[PDB]
Amino acid sequence: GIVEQCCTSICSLYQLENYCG
Amino acid sequence: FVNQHLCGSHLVEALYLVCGERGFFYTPK
Repeated sequence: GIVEQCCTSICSLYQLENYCG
Repeated sequence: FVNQHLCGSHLVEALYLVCGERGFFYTPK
């Protein structure tokens, strides 16, 4: 999920936009 | 500001800024 990709590892704009509506 | 470790409320704040009017879903699991 988002925590494993953006909190326990370094986030990216691509990853964040995966969760927009 | 998004290429760092973002945890807790900081991650949710990042989604808010990036997604804007599109909204977002936050699922820490």
